[PDB]
Amino acid sequence: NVPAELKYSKEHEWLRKEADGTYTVGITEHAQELLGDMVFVDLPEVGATVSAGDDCAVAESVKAASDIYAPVSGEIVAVNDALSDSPELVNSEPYAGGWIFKIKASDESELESLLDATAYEALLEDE
Amino acid sequence: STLRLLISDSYDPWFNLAVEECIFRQMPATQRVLFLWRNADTVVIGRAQNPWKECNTRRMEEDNVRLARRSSGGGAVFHDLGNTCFTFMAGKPEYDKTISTSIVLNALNALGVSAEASGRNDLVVKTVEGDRKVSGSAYRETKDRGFHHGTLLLNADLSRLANYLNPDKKKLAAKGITSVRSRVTNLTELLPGITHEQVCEAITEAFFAHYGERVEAEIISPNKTPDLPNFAETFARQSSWEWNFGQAPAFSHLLDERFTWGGVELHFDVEKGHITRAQVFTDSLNPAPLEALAGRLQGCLYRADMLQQECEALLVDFPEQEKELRELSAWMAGAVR
Ligand SMILES: CCCCCCCCOP(=O)(O)OC[C@H]1O[C@@H](n2cnc3c(N)ncnc32)[C@H](O)[C@@H]1O
Repeated sequence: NVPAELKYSKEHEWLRKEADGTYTVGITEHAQELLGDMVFVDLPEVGATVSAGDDCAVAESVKAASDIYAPVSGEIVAVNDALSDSPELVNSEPYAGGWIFKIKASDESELESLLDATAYEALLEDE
Repeated sequence: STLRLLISDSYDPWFNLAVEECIFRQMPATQRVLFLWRNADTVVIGRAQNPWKECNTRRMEEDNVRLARRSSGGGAVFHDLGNTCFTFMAGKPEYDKTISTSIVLNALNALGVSAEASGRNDLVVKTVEGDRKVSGSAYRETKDRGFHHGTLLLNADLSRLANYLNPDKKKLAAKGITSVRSRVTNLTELLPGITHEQVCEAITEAFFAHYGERVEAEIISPNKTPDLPNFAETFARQSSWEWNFGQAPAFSHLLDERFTWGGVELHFDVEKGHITRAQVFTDSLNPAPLEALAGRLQGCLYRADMLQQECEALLVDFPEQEKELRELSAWMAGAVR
């Protein structure tokens, strides 16, 4: 299980190119299984300039306070303040309702150097 | 020589929390780091905790008991010199909570104390009148790192602990993590005269046995800055009301009071420490100034001084009620303390 239409990163995040040129971000199934039952998601500041590889949110699961990084630099568009009420959504719907935030990719030369779907499992059978 | 041993001779929680992170961030990829430290009269809370809800911030302030929000998650715990802190740091994919957990349980055994891990975050011992929690743990993990820090109740003041962790009966509706209440006890009735430097040796020895090597301990002085990189900046942040109190997840506060002139109730929506919107309901024959306050009170800092500022700055507009707005500010300042 790894939505073939989505791009992925080293830190186990999934990006979805939104028609309106924007970008939705969340954590991969595999990742949210390792973490654990989510109890609170620390969302990044709404309207914040972030860089790729930069920690922009902290996931607190019964198991630990885990770091979540932004795969691509840019402007913090929106945040799923639906999680600030149902953090479990990150476990149940890692790709659906468990979406963390959206963004605008300031410099899109970063997409070039990422991993596709099939390139994710290849990473999973090691890391 | 990939193990590192750090001992903080400072009891400033802000100092100590700054140090923990720095080490943690600038930590080499193949080390295993043990950090021993404790904090004088302090209340330490997890990332997403509402301080005003999880501890008695008013009592805390009256006795200058320090508040410090930590990078890890978890509930609110109390620290005096009777509380010993331990942090285990190790890179991935080697990092494993359970490994450091047993190392600590090992140290306890070596001293003669027998405790079993409980739940996901606790260390307890058996006793005549039930079970007793003697430890509490929280964890933070990044992409490449991870650290497990926890507390050992040696000879702490349990009544002060109980005191500050028992918050005022405020009307709060808040997101964030709430504290899980256990019954605690001191390791002192299992091992009389137990000191900090005693428990330190234990945990150091077990730690040394596990990874089968040793290294001279490095002592971090309290009076003077650690050469660790990026410090001043972290310390300054760790010490900031913006972080300790400000990081509070959205919550609302309902406060009320009878004034011989009428009843006042105030609703506050709070976000990153600032009142995003306030409302007033009152049977006063003079709503004018109060209804004006609720508006003017936007963006204000959820704190006594600012609240009292916006008040005095209101007198200058409604002098016919200087007396009342005087009591108001007076009551309002303590109510949020
Ligand atoms: C630098 C180490 C920080 C580790 C903090 C652990 C977080 C604990 O949160 P919980 O909700 O699990 O615990 C709350 C519960 O713990 C008891 N308690 C207060 N102070 C304690 C100390 N110093 N050690 C152990 N246990 C403590 C209280 O019952 C509190 O309600």
